[PDB]
Amino acid sequence: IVISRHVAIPDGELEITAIRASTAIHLRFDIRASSLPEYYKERLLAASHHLISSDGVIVIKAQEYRSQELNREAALARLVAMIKELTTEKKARRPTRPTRASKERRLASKAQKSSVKAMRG
Amino acid sequence: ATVNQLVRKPRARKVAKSNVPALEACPQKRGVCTRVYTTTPKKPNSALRKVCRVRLTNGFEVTSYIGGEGHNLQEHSVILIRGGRVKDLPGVRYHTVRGALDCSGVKDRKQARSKYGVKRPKA
RNA sequence: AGGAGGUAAAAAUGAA
RNA sequence: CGCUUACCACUUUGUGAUUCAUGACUGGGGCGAAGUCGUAACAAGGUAACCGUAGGGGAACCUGCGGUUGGAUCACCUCCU
RNA sequence: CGGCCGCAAGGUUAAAACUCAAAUGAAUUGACGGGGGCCCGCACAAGCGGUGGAGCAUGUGGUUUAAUUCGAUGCAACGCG
RNA sequence: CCCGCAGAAGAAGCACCGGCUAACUCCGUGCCAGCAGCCGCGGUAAUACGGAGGGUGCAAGCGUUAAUCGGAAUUACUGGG
RNA sequence: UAGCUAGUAGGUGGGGUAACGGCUCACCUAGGCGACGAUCCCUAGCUGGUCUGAGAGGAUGACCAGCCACACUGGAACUGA
Repeated sequence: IVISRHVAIPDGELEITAIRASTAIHLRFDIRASSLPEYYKERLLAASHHLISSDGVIVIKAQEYRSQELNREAALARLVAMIKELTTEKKARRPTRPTRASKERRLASKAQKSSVKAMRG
Repeated sequence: ATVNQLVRKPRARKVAKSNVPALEACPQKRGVCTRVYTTTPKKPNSALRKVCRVRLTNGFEVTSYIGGEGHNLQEHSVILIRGGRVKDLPGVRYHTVRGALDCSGVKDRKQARSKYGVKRPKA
């Protein structure tokens, strides 16, 4: 399988097409809806990135290297580092607003309300 | 007390620190405003107030609060900045002038329009 | 009334 | 008139002094929310706390030495002139 | 940061940026304490009989459906209305 | 400067109204949008948010921002610990 | 910012200018300045006054007036009262 961090990409979901421009020129593709856990295929389909196709088959070409071992390896480096580029939607945003701490601060608002009945004639 | 020491070393004077470090005595400054985003105020209150970072002509890069019900601010949009903090947002000490050069007035404002720079409808 | 020894056991949190 | 001498601005060089900007990376601090673990302090806070100092540890902090009180606690039971 | 001293750990003199509208002191009424004192109570002790182990009735939570109506839902709701 | 002609004809806005601080109701949105010099306001009866009407103040100016002194006996010589 | 200066402290003589003087030379003397702050670094035109303030003070020195300094940067001289 293609090694990634958590979804880990089960190989068989990669389209590596070898062409000439030598068989070393690979035009690698990757499917955007490959079982990726809900929000993952959400951030991999849509992108404000480069090398991103509108059909979710991301376009990368393996040139500049004559050795076929390296072309396969360099394309992998431009996938995991690329997947980090798409998992970084504003570095840390979901952004998850807690729902129970909100009732705590609202209680504190009423706590100040109870003490705001001071001084007056 | 010791007035003898007073003639050796005089009475001091505190540092007149200003709450608005925009520039020395400049009522307003021109900013090229970058990063128009939003944030949450501090603990006792809650909202998603619109804010924006800015860069003055002198070189300072501070934040500015965009008041009003809606805004026309975009990525660059050169604006004008005045003093005054909001107390709810931790880290902002500048109000943006609603109505100046690149900032339009708030939509449909009848009461209090000088502030928010809305033109009086003669029609 | 002065004065001498002496008798006590593990156990968090409620969210800044 | 021309020639020649000293003083000199500027320039070049070497050479340090000082300060302003800038710097991959890194340190500690403030602020914001309180999600992770823990629960140190306030009652004797469940091992009294704190100060100085050294060591140790994921964290509050723990331990040794000396000091201070900004510490609590003298309740009952067998006994004698 | 710099100066000075120190073998070293550091010591001494000594800022600002930034951020908050509070921090703090004594004392007062209560509250609470794995603080103390006096006193009470099927609180426990000394004893009797039950639940939870079985079947069934009833109520609630949950679940399925077109409905499985609403409220109550630590003690002080759950054969309650 | 003075006189005459002449139709009231050509000429009023701006901030604020919870308290500090003179001055109120209603509608809409419901810790959302937003308000704010200080404390704070808002979870479907908001006098504080937006609108409407009325009102308070000043007035061809009215408000925000910036700066100075005073209030500040918060550098106290006058006048502190 | 703790020591600073070596025509630098002074004397004699020559020279020099409208005029006194290390203003400038030769020789000799070894002093001068400094904690009531010398030197160093930073900031700044000064005053009459302006504004505030009960006053003492504090901020400030644009406009009117007086003084000083500069004329693109720096150096020198001439002409001339």
